[PDB]
Amino acid sequence: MNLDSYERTGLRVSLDLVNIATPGSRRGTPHTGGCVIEDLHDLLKDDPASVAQLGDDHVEGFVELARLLHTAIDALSNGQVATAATALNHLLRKHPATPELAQDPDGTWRLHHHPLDAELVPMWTAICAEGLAREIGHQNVRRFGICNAHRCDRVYFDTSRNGTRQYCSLACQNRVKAAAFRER
Amino acid sequence: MNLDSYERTGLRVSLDLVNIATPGSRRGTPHTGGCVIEDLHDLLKDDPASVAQLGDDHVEGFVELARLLHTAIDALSNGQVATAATALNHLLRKHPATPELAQDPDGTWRLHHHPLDAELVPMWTAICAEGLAREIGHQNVRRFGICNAHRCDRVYFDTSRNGTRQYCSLACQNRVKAAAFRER
Ligand code: NA
Ligand code: NA
Ligand code: NA
Ligand code: NA
Ligand code: NI
Ligand code: NI
Ligand SMILES: [Zn+2]
Ligand SMILES: [Zn+2]
Repeated sequence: MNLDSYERTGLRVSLDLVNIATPGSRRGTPHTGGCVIEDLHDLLKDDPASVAQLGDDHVEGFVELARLLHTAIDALSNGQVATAATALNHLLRKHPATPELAQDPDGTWRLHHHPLDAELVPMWTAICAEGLAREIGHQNVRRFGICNAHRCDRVYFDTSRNGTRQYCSLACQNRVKAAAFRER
Repeated sequence: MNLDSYERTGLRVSLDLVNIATPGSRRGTPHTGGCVIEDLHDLLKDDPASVAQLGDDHVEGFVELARLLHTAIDALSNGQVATAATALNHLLRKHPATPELAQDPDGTWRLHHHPLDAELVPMWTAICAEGLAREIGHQNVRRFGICNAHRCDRVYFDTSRNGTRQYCSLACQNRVKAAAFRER
């Protein structure tokens, strides 16, 4: 899997949005969470149309989306697939999730997991929900993890062949490595 | 790609339905097309719920679906992606295409490309349309082909690594091989 591909947009944005907005800890430090519009510009950068339409009114919607996706991802990390499925199914019903083909300005045809007339927060809700749902269908639930590092509860999706990744980031991987000698 | 997998159901059923119902020629012989309910029982065998609900009233709907999918697949084989996209988008709008997670009786979670309360022909229309649409999004249009054998216009999706398959079936591959010496 290429987590940066168009095809994994919903998965990638879900992880990134939860990791921005969900309070907890990040890379060894308490993390306040929430977000500001600048976080959304960078979150949604792969879609110039979204970025062109973002306003401060979208922040509350993305914070709420983050809360819902965090609950689902945490459920998946615990094997509580039914809990995640119930929530994702409701999002797919509530928001416009009819797929639609369209051609990017460079000519590339894409399958969008929403109609092009969707509103912005409903659109991203559908995209994110389908992306997580798809990974459940693809039997990848065990690849959703919560960072094993001290004072980090950021989420990750393990893209390794072996499926034994423990840490959310190279940052946490490095922090653990750098503590190994002294903690021996 | 595994064309027999759950994940390629829409693609597989689309090809099979077109090849049953579309008049033309098949494996060297004129092909009348149409279908009967027995064709649908075998077409949809991977879904016991569909098979349990099939009736003769569904035959007309599947013949019409076949006509629409044949037009799309023939368009794809010609690189006429916009023509295919317009038709597939309309099917996805017309029919229930909201995805839904559910657990098979064996416990396996699946992403269905329709709500579980869908009617039978609308359901299969959505499944088939999404399956074809997905392959357009995955940049696989050039893998949709029309058999090169004499008096065969059956369709196929090339699953080979090299993407140079010419014939719809081992049957047509063998018929061509068996004619090579005499036609030399
Ligand atoms: Na919906
Ligand atoms: Na941790
Ligand atoms: Na629809
Ligand atoms: Na032919
Ligand atoms: Ni999109
Ligand atoms: Ni289904
Ligand atoms: Zn971490
Ligand atoms: Zn053939």
